[PDB]
Amino acid sequence: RACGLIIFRRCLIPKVDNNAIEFLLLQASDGIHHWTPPKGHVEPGEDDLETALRATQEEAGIEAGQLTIIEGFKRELNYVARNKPKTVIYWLAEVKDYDVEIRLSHEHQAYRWLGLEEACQLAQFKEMKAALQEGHQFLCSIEALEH
Repeated sequence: RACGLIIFRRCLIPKVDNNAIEFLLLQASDGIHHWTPPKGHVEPGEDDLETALRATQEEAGIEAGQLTIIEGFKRELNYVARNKPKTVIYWLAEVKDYDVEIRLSHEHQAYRWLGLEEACQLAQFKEMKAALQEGHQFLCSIEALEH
């Protein structure tokens, strides 16, 4: 069981920014080099949201002071990969600074910041695509309520 954060940043130059929201995906070092948001396995007695925060620091180098958890969104993914069951729980979090330094561990070899459509295409896997679409939809609905 793993927990992570769908990490996004806002792109606020309307004359040129194609996507007002970009999502962070990390490419795995091993296997077929999947692309996912930051995530990591739970620890005995650790709260699932604290696992997501810790795994984000470990996999992406993003520290808690650099993030803001967006309340109201959570998405649990259950799927089979390589004949093995996987559960991942994601919350949603915004980086404070567009230019936040991404530092990978040995587990990942690259990262991209992408608009929703391209994030979906790179993520490829249907439940991850759904989770990102749903995250984006949630962010738009909040912005409308605040607007």
